[PDB]
Parts: sequence; C-alpha cells; structure tokens
Amino acid sequence: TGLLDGKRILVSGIITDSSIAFHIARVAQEQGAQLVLTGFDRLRLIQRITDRLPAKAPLLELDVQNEEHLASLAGRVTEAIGAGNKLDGVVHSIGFMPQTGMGINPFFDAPYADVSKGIHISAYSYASMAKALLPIMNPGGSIVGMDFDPSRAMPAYNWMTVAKSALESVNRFVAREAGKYGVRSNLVAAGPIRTLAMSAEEAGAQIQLLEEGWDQRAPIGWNMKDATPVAKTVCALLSDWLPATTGDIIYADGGAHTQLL
Amino acid sequence: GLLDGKRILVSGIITDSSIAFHIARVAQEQGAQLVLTGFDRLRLIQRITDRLPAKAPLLELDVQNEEHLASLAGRVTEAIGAGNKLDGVVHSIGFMPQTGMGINPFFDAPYADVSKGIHISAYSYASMAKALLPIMNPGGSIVGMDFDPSRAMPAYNWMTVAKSALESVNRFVAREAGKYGVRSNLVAAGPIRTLAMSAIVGGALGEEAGAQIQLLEEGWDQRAPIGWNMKDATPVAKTVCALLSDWLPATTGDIIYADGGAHTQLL
Amino acid sequence: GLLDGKRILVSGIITDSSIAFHIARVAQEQGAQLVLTGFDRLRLIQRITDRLPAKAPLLELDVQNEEHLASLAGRVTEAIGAGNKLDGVVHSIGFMPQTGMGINPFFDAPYADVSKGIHISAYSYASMAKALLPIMNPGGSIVGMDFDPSRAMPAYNWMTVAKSALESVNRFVAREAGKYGVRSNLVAAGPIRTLAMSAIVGGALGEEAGAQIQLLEEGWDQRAPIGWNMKDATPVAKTVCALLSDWLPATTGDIIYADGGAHTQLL
Amino acid sequence: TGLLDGKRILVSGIITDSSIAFHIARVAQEQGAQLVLTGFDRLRLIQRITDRLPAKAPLLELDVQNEEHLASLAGRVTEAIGAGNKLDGVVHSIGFMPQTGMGINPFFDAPYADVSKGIHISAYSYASMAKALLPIMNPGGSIVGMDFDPSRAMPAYNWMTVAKSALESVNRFVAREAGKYGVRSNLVAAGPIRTLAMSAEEAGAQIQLLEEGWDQRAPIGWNMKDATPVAKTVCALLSDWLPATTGDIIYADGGAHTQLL
Ligand SMILES: NC(=O)c1ccc[n+]([C@@H]2O[C@H](COP(=O)([O-])OP(=O)(O)OC[C@H]3O[C@@H](n4cnc5c(N)ncnc54)[C@H](O)[C@@H]3O)[C@@H](O)[C@H]2O)c1
Ligand SMILES: NC(=O)c1ccc[n+]([C@@H]2O[C@H](COP(=O)([O-])OP(=O)(O)OC[C@H]3O[C@@H](n4cnc5c(N)ncnc54)[C@H](O)[C@@H]3O)[C@@H](O)[C@H]2O)c1
Ligand SMILES: NC(=O)c1ccc[n+]([C@@H]2O[C@H](COP(=O)([O-])OP(=O)(O)OC[C@H]3O[C@@H](n4cnc5c(N)ncnc54)[C@H](O)[C@@H]3O)[C@@H](O)[C@H]2O)c1
Ligand SMILES: NC(=O)c1ccc[n+]([C@@H]2O[C@H](COP(=O)([O-])OP(=O)(O)OC[C@H]3O[C@@H](n4cnc5c(N)ncnc54)[C@H](O)[C@@H]3O)[C@@H](O)[C@H]2O)c1
Ligand SMILES: CCCCCCc1cc(=O)c(Oc2ccc(N)cc2C)cn1C
Ligand SMILES: CCCCCCc1cc(=O)c(Oc2ccc(N)cc2C)cn1C
Ligand SMILES: CCCCCCc1cc(=O)c(Oc2ccc(N)cc2C)cn1C
Ligand SMILES: CCCCCCc1cc(=O)c(Oc2ccc(N)cc2C)cn1C
Ligand SMILES: [Cl-]
Ligand SMILES: [Cl-]
Ligand SMILES: [Cl-]
Ligand SMILES: [Cl-]
Repeated sequence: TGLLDGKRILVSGIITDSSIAFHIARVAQEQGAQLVLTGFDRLRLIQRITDRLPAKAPLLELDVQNEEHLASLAGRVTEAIGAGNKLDGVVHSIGFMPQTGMGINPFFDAPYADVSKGIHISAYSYASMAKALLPIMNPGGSIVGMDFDPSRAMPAYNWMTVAKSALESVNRFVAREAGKYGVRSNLVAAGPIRTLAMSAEEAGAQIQLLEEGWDQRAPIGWNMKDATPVAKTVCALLSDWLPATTGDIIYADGGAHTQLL
Repeated sequence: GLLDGKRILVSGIITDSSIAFHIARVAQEQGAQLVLTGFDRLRLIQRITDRLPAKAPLLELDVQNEEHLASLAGRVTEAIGAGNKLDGVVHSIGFMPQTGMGINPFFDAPYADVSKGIHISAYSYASMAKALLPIMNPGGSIVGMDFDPSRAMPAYNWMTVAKSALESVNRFVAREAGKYGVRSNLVAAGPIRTLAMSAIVGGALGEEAGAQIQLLEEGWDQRAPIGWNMKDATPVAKTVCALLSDWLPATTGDIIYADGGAHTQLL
Repeated sequence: GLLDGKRILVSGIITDSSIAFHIARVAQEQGAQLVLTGFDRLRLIQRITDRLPAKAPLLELDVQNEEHLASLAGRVTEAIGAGNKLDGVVHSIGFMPQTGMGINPFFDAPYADVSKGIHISAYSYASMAKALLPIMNPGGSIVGMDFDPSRAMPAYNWMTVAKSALESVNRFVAREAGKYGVRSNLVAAGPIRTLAMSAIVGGALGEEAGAQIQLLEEGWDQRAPIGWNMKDATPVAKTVCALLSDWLPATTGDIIYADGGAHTQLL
Repeated sequence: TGLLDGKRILVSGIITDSSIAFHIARVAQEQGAQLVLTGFDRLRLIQRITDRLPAKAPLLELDVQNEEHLASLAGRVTEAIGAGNKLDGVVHSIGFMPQTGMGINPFFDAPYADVSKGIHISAYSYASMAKALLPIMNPGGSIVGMDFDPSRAMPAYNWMTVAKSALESVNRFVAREAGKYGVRSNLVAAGPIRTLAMSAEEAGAQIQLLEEGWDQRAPIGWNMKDATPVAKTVCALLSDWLPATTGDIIYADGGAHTQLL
C-alpha cells in the first residue's frame, strides 16, 4: 500500500504552509507514516498550520539552541508515540542565517556572532538532533536533513552557503554515529523552492529569473512553486528503498547541478 | 508494489550472480512487468532467467550490433504489445578485455581493446537510450551501473576510465531524456561478489591484483558507516528500483551511491 | 627568487615545526620580504622567528580580537613603510578545542567549543582578508591551509567541519579579492608531523584515535603516487610560494593539493 | 633567473600561432627551457609557425595514433637532446573529436567510430605519450596535459566532454606509473581560449557571450583572447614549485568553476 506504512517519523521545521517540512509531512502521512511534529517559537501559529495536514499529529516544542529542549526531546517523543515504540525516521528541515550573513549585505560585514548563530541552527543542530533521537530509533531507520548545494559560491546566499558546507561535513560524521544503531543519515539537496524563506530591490524579477534559469539548467525541468518533488525525495530516503546510502547527498534539483549550462 | 503497472527493460543478466538478475527479481516482486535482453549466450540466459519470480520475454541484444539496436524498439513493442510503452530501462552492461585490467601493465593495453571496453561499457548507454527513448513514457527512468571512478585504484585500470566516461555520458543522456520527461541516472554500487569478483580475489587477473582487491573489499566494509555485505546484491537492486519508481522524480544526470556510504569516508 | 621584491604577511608561526615557519623560510629564500603575525605567546614566537633566514617584523594578532584586526592594516603599513603594499598574505591558523576531536564522542562537543574552532579556523580567513585587502597590490595572493575534508575520518571530527566551512569561505573571499585583482586559494596539505601530530599519534587525544591516525599517516604515503614524507613540510611550503608567485595567475577560489597525490587514489 | 632554467621539455600540439601549445612553448623558452617540439601531419606548416618562437627548437613528427611513431619517439628525442641527456618535462596539448561528436549535431548521432577516434587522440594518447617518454625522464620530472572541466554536461562540447572525463581518469593512472620514476603527472583545466580550435549559425555572438559569461563567473576575470595565463600555469607544473601534486587537476580558468553564478 503506502511507501511509509506503519513508520513512525519525526518532522521538524514547519513554520508556514509553504515550508518544505509541511509538504514532507503531508506526503509522509499520505504514504501511511505516523508523525510527531516539532516546532520553534511560534507554537500557536504552527498548531494552526499543522491542522491543515491530512491527519492530526502531536506537536512538540524544540528550539535547537536550547539544550534542555534537546535533553527532554526523546522522552517527550516517547510520550507522544507510546512507551515501547521507537522512531523509524527523523527529518531535520531547519535553517537560519541572520540578514547580515545574507543578500546584498557585504560578505565581509557579517559579524561572527551572527554567522555562529546561523551555523549553530543550520549545521550543528543536525548533530544535536541525531544525538537526542538516535537512542530511540529502530535499526533500519533514517535521518534526513535539508541542503542547498554549496560546492560553489554564488550571489546572496553568502554565509548560509558556508553553513550548508558545514552541514554536509556534519552529515558525514552523523552517519558514522548513526551506523552504530543501524540508522542511515543523509541530506536532500533541493533546488530553490518559493517558500516564505525566499525573503532572504528588484527581487521579484531576479527570483523569477532564478526560476527560469534553474528550469533551463535542469534536464528534467524545475518548478520553484512546487515542493512536492523534494518531499517525495525525502520520503524515498525515509523508506526502505535506499538501504545502502548514508553520509550522502541526494540531489532533488531537477538535475541542475549536473549541468554547467 | 513500488513498481506496480510499470513496464521495464532489464539488460545484463548472464548468471544468477549478475546484479541485473537481482534488479529483475526485486522489480518483479514490486509489480513490474519486464522485458529482458541478453548478449551472446542466449541458452544460458534463458535458463537463468527461468529462475526469476515471473516469466518475461527475452530479447537478443549485442550493444556493438547496429542492427540489434536499430530493431530493439520494434522488438520490445512486439513483446509488450502495440500502444504500450516502457516506463523503465536498466543498463547493467560492462566489459573490458583482460589486457585492460589486473596485473597487465596499464601502459600495455592496446587501444583496440580499450576502445571495445569503452564501446560496451560507456557508449552503449547512449545508444540504448537512443534506441528506447522513442518508446518510453513521460515519468520514465533510465538507470545504469557505475563503480565510482573519481579516484584511481589497483587492477581496475582501463575499466575505471570507461566508468569515468560512462558518468559523463550519463549527464548528456539526461539532457536528451528530459525532452521525453525521462530521467537518466547511475547507481554506483559497492563491490559485489559476482563470479568474476571471486575469480579476481582468487588471482584470476594476477596474484598481486588479487591481494589488492581482497584488501579493497575489506576496507570497503570497514569504511561503510552502515557496513557492506559484498555477498548481497539486494540493497543495490532496491536502489535501482528506487530510481525506477516515482519517488525520485527530480533527480537526473546524477549518481546514487549504493555503497554502504563508503565513498563518504576516508577511513 | 620566485618571490623577489614581494611583500608578504605570514601568520601562524608558533614553533619550528609550524607549517608557517617553513613557508616563511622558503619565501625568504626566494627573495620575499616578510611581515609576521603571532598569537598569544609572543616571546616564544619572537625566538622561534629569530631562526628564519632573515629578520622580519613580528606583529601581534589574535583573530578573535576585533581591535587587533581593525588595527592590522595600519600596523602592517608602519612595518613596511607608507606607500608600500602587501603582495601576499598567508593564513596558517587553525584551532579546535579537544572536546571537538579525538576519542571524545562527536556528539559531545559543546557548541561553544565548536564555534570557537570555526571562528579561528574558518571565519578568520574572511576577516583577515577584510583587514588586509585594502593594502594589497593587484596581482596579489591570499593563501590558507586546508586539510581535505570532503570525506569524514576518525578523530578529526569537528575540525573536519571547520575545514569544510573554510573551503566555502575561501570561494567567497575570492569574489571579494578579485575586485582588487587579488587571488584567494587554499593549499590542502598531506599530514605533517608537527609537535601536535606526533602527540596525537602517541595517544594524546586517546589511544584509539592515536592508532587510527597512525594508520592514516601510513596509508597516506602508500596511496601517494610520488610518496609522502610526513617529516618534511618543504613541499607544502613550495606549493604555498607557487600560489604567492606570479605563476598561477588564473587560479582563485580554489584548492591546490600538496598531498603527494594521495587524494587522487582510493588505494 | 628563469623558472625552467636548464630544463629539457617536450611540447606537443602546436598547429597554429594561436595554439595553447605555441604559447606554452613561448613562455617555457622565455623561462630558460630547452625544447623539443612534436607536430602532427602538416609538418611544413608547423615548422613555419615554430620559427616564430623565441628560440629555435627541434621539430619531430608524432601522430599519436601511429604506434611506430610512439615506439621511435624516445630514441628520436634522445637524438635531438643528445645521448646521456633526459627530459625533465612533457606537455601533452593534443585534442580531437570529429564534428559528429560536437556542436549542433545531436549527441545521439555520433557514430562510435568517430567517438573512439576522439577518445584515442584526446584521452588514450596521454598514456601512450607517458609510456613512450617516461623511460627517458629525470626524477623530479613533470608530465602535463590539457583539460576542459567535464564534471558537468554543457551544450556543444558533447562527446569531447566525455573524452575529457576519460582523460582525467587516465591522468590518475598515469600518475601511478609516473611516480615509479619520480615523475609527476597532472592536467591543467583551462578556461575557454580563442584558439583556431574554437571553430568546433550565430556562433560569433554566442562565443562572445561565452567570453562575457566566463569573465563574469571568474572572480579574477577571464580573457579568452589570452593564452598566457594558461601557459604560465603549465610552466608552474613543469617547475620544481609544485613538487607534491600529482594525478591532479589545476584550474587555470579564472576561478570560474568555483562559482555557480
Ligand atoms: N526554500 C529553498 O529554496 C531551499 C532550497 C534548499 C534547501 N533548503 C533548506 O530546507 C529547510 C527548510 O527551509 P524552508 O524553505 O522550508 O523555509 P522555512 O522557514 O519554512 O523552514 C525553516 C525552519 O527552521 C526553523 N528554525 C529556525 N530556527 C530554529 C531553532 N532555533 N530551533 C528549531 N527550529 C528552528 C524555522 O522555525 C522553520 O520552520 C532548511 O534547512 C533550508 O535551508 C531550502
Ligand atoms: N560486481 C561489482 O562489484 C560491480 C560494482 C559496481 C558496478 N558494476 C557494474 O554493474 C553492471 C553489471 O555487471 P555485473 O557485476 O552484474 O557482472 P555480469 O557479468 O553478471 O554483468 C555484465 C553484463 O554485461 C553484458 N554484456 C557484455 N558485453 C555485452 C554486449 N556487447 N552487449 C550486451 N550486453 C553485454 C554481459 O553479457 C553481462 O550480462 C556493469 O556495468 C558493471 O560494471 C559491478
Ligand atoms: N600539520 C598538518 O598535518 C596539517 C595538514 C593540513 C593543514 N594544516 C593546517 O595548517 C595550518 C597551520 O597548522 P600547523 O600544522 O602548522 O600547526 P601550528 O600549531 O604550528 O600552527 C597553527 C597556528 O594557529 C595559530 N592560532 C591559533 N589560534 C589563533 C588565534 N586566535 N589568532 C591567531 N592565530 C592563532 C597558532 O598560534 C599557531 O601558530 C592550520 O590551518 C592547520 O589546520 C595542518
Ligand atoms: N582552446 C580551448 O578553449 C581549450 C580549453 C581547455 C582545454 N583545451 C585543450 O588544449 C589542448 C590544445 O587545444 P588548442 O585550443 O591549442 O587547439 P589546437 O588545434 O591549436 O591544438 C590541438 C592539437 O592536437 C593536435 N593533434 C590532433 N590529432 C593529433 C594526432 N592524431 N597526433 C598528434 N597530434 C594531434 C593537433 O595537430 C593540434 O596541434 C587540447 O587538448 C584541448 O582540448 C582547449
Ligand atoms: C542563487 C540563489 C540562491 C537561492 C537560495 C534558496 C534557499 C536556500 C535556503 O537554504 C533557504 O532557507 C533559508 C535561508 C535563509 C534563512 N535565514 C532561513 C532559511 C530557512 C531558502 N532558500 C530560498
Ligand atoms: C579488478 C576489479 C576490481 C573492481 C571490483 C568491482 C567490480 C566493478 C565492475 O565494473 C565490474 O564489472 C565488470 C568489470 C570488468 C569486466 N570485464 C566486466 C564487468 C561486468 C565487476 N566488479 C566486481
Ligand atoms: C586528529 C588529527 C588528524 C589530522 C592530521 C593532520 C592535521 C590537520 C590539521 O588541520 C592540523 O591543524 C590543527 C588541528 C587541530 C587543532 N586544534 C589545531 C591545529 C593547528 C594538524 N594536523 C596534524
Ligand atoms: C560551453 C562552451 C564550450 C567551450 C569549449 C572550449 C574548447 C575546449 C577544447 O577542448 C578545445 O579543443 C578542441 C576541441 C575540439 C576538437 N575537435 C579539437 C580541439 C583541440 C577547444 N575549445 C574552444
Ligand atoms: Cl512539548
Ligand atoms: Cl530477439
Ligand atoms: Cl603589534
Ligand atoms: Cl622526425
């Protein structure tokens, strides 16, 4: 029947109805998965948004910068899914880099305190999440994080590129640790998606050009307005169908990164 | 099934240890309807394929044969019925003459030999795609088999060069395939104990090569964060089926590593 | 000399086994005029640098110190004379607290520790470039030190993550540096027997880590087609000087591997 | 004094005065190197062109598809540089792919006989050259070939991209063999240069756009009309200043391959 039938999966990172996490969660539920959701800060808002999912799922608070949150997470998840049950899947869909580290703001003018906070949330927390949740994961399990290909520099993405580069490195080490539990760890490198995070002059035309250029570069085409292909890719990694891939990066980007022009 | 209703051509079965044999087995278990192609030893391939979960038509295909390639689409169509198309194609074909591997010095492989190996192992990926794309459905998937050649290694020699060529070919096939709504990708598998692999470890391409490849196998499992069972092609087969499925719809021109994660680890 | 007439800032000398010590030595032998920066143990650095081929001014620089960075250009200018500019900058600076390496579990490094290591090892490459670019000549060259982090490995742990960050930072520094006609690159060196390296092999970060890194060293020379002498930083120093010279004028945002070719070989 | 003083270096691949090899040879001679030149087919023409170099150098015939040429090469070189002397450097600057494997001609319509010939000349011959010349190279020596970054597909370059991908693989193995002699083997991945090989509709404007785009992508800028930066990079690899790099690729491309946009 379903790709993820009877799988118990934690999904972090829903803040709006256009969040990549929201669509991962939707597709997961459509594929039979039982979800536990984690949210940061605006919990009333997130509750409202998660009520728009196909099925009701427990919502837990998790600020990845808060050590007490991380320390209590496994026990809170356990209360949510019942004692004796474990997670088969964990989705990290969390990213942040202050504005000083982004966009038209000069690369050299981002204070390290700002960069450090961004690396904390966007890269380090992937290890933190794994640390907190691996002790309640089943063998055969899967941890997935969200990446945006940082192998080459580019305008605007700036210090977030550096954080993603750090994330890829972190992922390779998480895989070493996860392996001990029989759990895989991977990243999905997504093409650009018009989530509300796109906010990070003539931004509109330029973002549309990004869309047209990415679609042209991608041999199978690309639609920035549609998170679904990315959500399906995450679910694939959550499933039993990529059992020998770990510490690795799957590109759900239309194939654009394989083409120079 | 993961592949329910899908029509999929699978090449490259020669024995029951063939990676393609296991791709076929898993695909069938997941509801796929198959067309098989075999090279040269058709009687062998017939009795081998007779041990798959379901019966499937077996077609002849020598990728060096222009007539075979030119007639392939029509022969496949006769196999699956007029009006039907393929949703999937598996290229599981490789060859490099002995002079191009093992303890034979790298400089001593004649180009005639290397060129044959590149023909079969790399170019045929393009020519198969050319042959079959006009009878593939949008949403379709072409998959080939790779052995990561980004770094040199003992004994693999000119086959390494062939695989590097294959990776480059794959990126261009994706450009063509995309015009049909079809994806093209490679699976880079870890080392699998096929009959040939065991022979190599046992010194068939020379004793020094054997010892080196024995070490390669062992280091592979050591480096793989989830470990690596060289006697089990199933994880590789599942990965191929993942790419044949609707669940990786935005991946093309790319390489998926079904290697236990070994290529992500230095040691 | 390869670097005749060039004015070059070299950071990162702490002892006579420092990679930067040898970069400085070779640069001076090739006609370069140096400005040195030292962190914290200035008396030690003074007597160490006193053993270089020529005397060079020594300036204080803690890359975590905003005042140090803000005054650096002016202090360098006082060192080399008004009207003169730097043709070269060497970043040879790395640190990661012990919790972020060795047998200490990867999950147990507090972020405060990791963040300090990333500050010193990666961000400071940007901030040094910011500090010094306004007093660099067109044709100039910024070089930093890298240890290839494309694949994970034992014990290196969070320093690996720092180096991955450094590589990404380097690509952005190149975008800024290019506006001045300045190149930015990293040299990925093979493992060098510094005092710290020997300590690690001898179990200073834990016995299991020691054994793993001992094996890393040996496999490195094994895999390197020209071999690798871990007791000799000179080939690494020469490579840095190559990038500081006029002979790689079209390379920027990039990584040169001075590792014996080991990263090109699986085994 | 000179970067390559007293070094004996073989340079293949001069066909015109805009050949990358011609400028490698010019810069090498300016840096004190003694050269032996090899040429293919139009030897009268090549002689005329090589007379325009800073210093006279022996010209030897070498069709890399001709096994007798390869077999006699070391002895012919030895006659050129005198008995007892050896080569310190070898430049492979040779490339060919028939038109069917290029440009507007559909990727699928290149016959393998055409592709095979291109791979023979552009990739396999790098191993052949090394095989023929390594027995007369000094330890500390250097073999360099010319590459154009094939890690991603692109319009027009087509099957030549596949040949270059093959070349990079060949180079990693040549390095294993060259190492036994104390010799390095590397490739220089050049940005696009307006040599007469650029011939491979509105080609002019498009080639100019290639120039503007490459210059923009390259953080240090790029001039397609100027082979000199590439020639200097080859000489660097020929020199004693990159003694620990082998089996590797140096990018003389303005840094363009390190930037997505
Ligand atoms: N949108 C794109 O184009 C794109 C492309 C590739 C990769 N990504 C990655 O995908 C993931 C989701 O991004 P998105 O596009 O859905 O935008 P988003 O804003 O909807 O999701 C980002 C999430 O991070 C969460 N978060 C921020 N700080 C946190 C903290 N201290 N503790 C816990 N959670 C915190 C936010 O609350 C939010 O839900 C990120 O890692 C992002 O970098 C996005
Ligand atoms: N076994 C491994 O460890 C390993 C690892 C990674 C990738 N691969 C790749 O997987 C694929 C299958 O190889 P295998 O290991 O299952 O061994 P195999 O011998 O069972 O399969 C190779 C196939 O190539 C077919 N073939 C050879 N010449 C042909 C031609 N002219 N026309 C049509 N078919 C032809 C053979 O008949 C055979 O069925 C290859 O591309 C191989 O390089 C193998
Ligand atoms: N030794 C190896 O095998 C190896 C291999 C590849 C790359 N590297 C890199 O080479 C560089 C030099 O390291 P090394 O091996 O010569 O050891 P080292 O200890 O001799 O040099 C490291 C330097 O970092 C300086 N430093 C630390 N914190 C600083 C700060 N807050 N401000 C300014 N300087 C500071 C130290 O004072 C010291 O001089 C580093 O970036 C290192 O990671 C080392
Ligand atoms: N021009 C560019 O933009 C560019 C960019 C990157 C790499 N490259 C590479 O640089 C090298 C030189 O190319 P170029 O631009 O100077 O064009 P070119 O035509 O001037 O040089 C190519 C050379 O290959 C030689 N050659 C062809 N077949 C041969 C054979 N059978 N035997 C011996 N020699 C043979 C030719 O005679 C010629 O001298 C090539 O390998 C090419 O692919 C060129
Ligand atoms: C070349 C154009 C770059 C496109 C970037 C795509 C992209 C990549 C992203 O990583 C992203 O997510 C964030 C980015 C910043 C912050 N603070 C928070 C988040 C969640 C959004 N988008 C849209
Ligand atoms: C020396 C081999 C080490 C590589 C191990 C993995 C591996 C990689 C392979 O590409 C492979 O397939 C072939 C290789 C050569 C030929 N002629 C035919 C085939 C089918 C088998 N194996 C086992
Ligand atoms: C566990 C280490 C294995 C890596 C070997 C090579 C290597 C790589 C290095 O990056 C390195 O430099 C440091 C690493 C950490 C700190 N705190 C400070 C420094 C200066 C030393 N060495 C020797
Ligand atoms: C995206 C645009 C592609 C630019 C390609 C640059 C480029 C790369 C090349 O490899 C090249 O050299 C040849 C190519 C073909 C043949 N038959 C012979 C030769 C010598 C020329 N040029 C000009
Ligand atoms: Cl809660
Ligand atoms: Cl048939
Ligand atoms: Cl001072
Ligand atoms: Cl002659």
